[PDB]
Amino acid sequence: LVELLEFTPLSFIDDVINITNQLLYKGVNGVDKAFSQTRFAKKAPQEIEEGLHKFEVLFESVVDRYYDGFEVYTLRNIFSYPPELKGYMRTFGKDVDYSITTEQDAAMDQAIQEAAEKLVVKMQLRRDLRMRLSRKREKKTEIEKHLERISFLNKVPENWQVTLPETTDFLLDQLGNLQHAVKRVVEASPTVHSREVDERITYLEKGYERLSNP
Amino acid sequence: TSRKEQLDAFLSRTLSETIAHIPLEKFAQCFPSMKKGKVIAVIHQQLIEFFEKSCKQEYANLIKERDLNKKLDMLDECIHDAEFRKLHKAHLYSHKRELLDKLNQDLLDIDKENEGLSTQIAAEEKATEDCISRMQSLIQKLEKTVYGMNEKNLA
Repeated sequence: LVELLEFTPLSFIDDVINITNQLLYKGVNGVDKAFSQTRFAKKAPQEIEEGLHKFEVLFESVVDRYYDGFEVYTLRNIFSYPPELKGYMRTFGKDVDYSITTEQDAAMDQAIQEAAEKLVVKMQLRRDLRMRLSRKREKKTEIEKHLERISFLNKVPENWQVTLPETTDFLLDQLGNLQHAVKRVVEASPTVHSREVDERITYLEKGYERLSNP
Repeated sequence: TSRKEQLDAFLSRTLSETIAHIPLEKFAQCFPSMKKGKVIAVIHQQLIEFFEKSCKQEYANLIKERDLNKKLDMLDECIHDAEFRKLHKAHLYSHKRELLDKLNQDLLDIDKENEGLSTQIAAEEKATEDCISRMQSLIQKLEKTVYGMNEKNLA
C-alpha cells in the first residue's frame, strides 16, 4: 500500500512536469523559428527576442503554478485514502483469498528463470553495441579533426615569396601517401588513432609552415 | 468515480488551464509593433496545438509506461475492501508476479535501447564515410595547388 502511496506517484509526477517543461521550451523555439519566416524578423529583432522572452517567463510561471497544483492533488487526493480505514485495511490479502497451487508457484518460478535468461543475453548485446558505438564516435571525431586540418591547408594563401622545389615535391609525395592512408581508414576496422593519417597531415602542415616562414 | 479517471480529468484540467492562461491577447501584447495581427495569431495557434497535442501524447505514454491505472484501480479496491470489512504463499506469488512484470518491462526496454544503439552506430558510420570522401577531394585540391605552385615557378 505505502509503496503505492508514497513512492509510485513520485516518478509519474516528475516525468509529467519535466516533459511539460521541455515541451514548453520546444514550443518557444518553434515560435522563434516561425518569426524568422516573417517580414517582421528583419525589422524588429530586439522587440521579438524580448517579447518572446517575456512570453516565455509568463508561460513558465503558468506551468509552474498549475503543475504544482497538479503535483499536490495527486499526492494528497489521488494517492491517499481515509486514515480511519487504516484499521480495517487488509493485513495484505487481495492475493490471500485466492488459492495458488504448488504447480503454479513453481511455474511462475520457471517464467522468471526464463526471462532472466533472455535478459542476460540481451545485456551482452548492449555491452558489445555500446563499445562499438564508443569507438565509431571516437573515430568520427578524430576524422573530423583531420578534415579540419587539411581544409585549413586548402585556405592558406601563397604569400608571394619563391617556393623551393624540394618542399613542393615533399608535399606531393606526402599527399600521395595520405590518399592511401585515408583509404585504409575507410576499408578496415576502426582503431583508437589513425596514426599514419595524423603524421602525414603533420608533415603537410610543416611543409606549409616552411613556405610561409616569416 | 475511479481514481484513474479522477487523475486523467485533473491532468487535462491542468493542461487546459495552462493554455487558457497563455491566450492570444497576452501573446500579441508582447509584440506591440506588429500590425499583421493575423500572422501573430497563426503563430500562437500553432504553439497551442503543438503543446497541447504533444502533452497529451506524452502523458498517455507515461501513464502506460508507469502502469498507473492498474495501480490506482488496486488502491480503489483496497479502500473498497476496507469499507466492506468495516461493514462486515499468497504474498510470495504477488512478488513473483511483480518481478516477472518487471523483467518483461526490462526485456522490452533493452530491445528499444539496443535499437537506438544500432541506429546511432549506422549514423556514426555514414558521418565518417562522408568526412572521408570530403577528405579525399580536399587532398586532390591540395595536389592541384601544389602543382600550380610548381607551374608558377617556371615563369
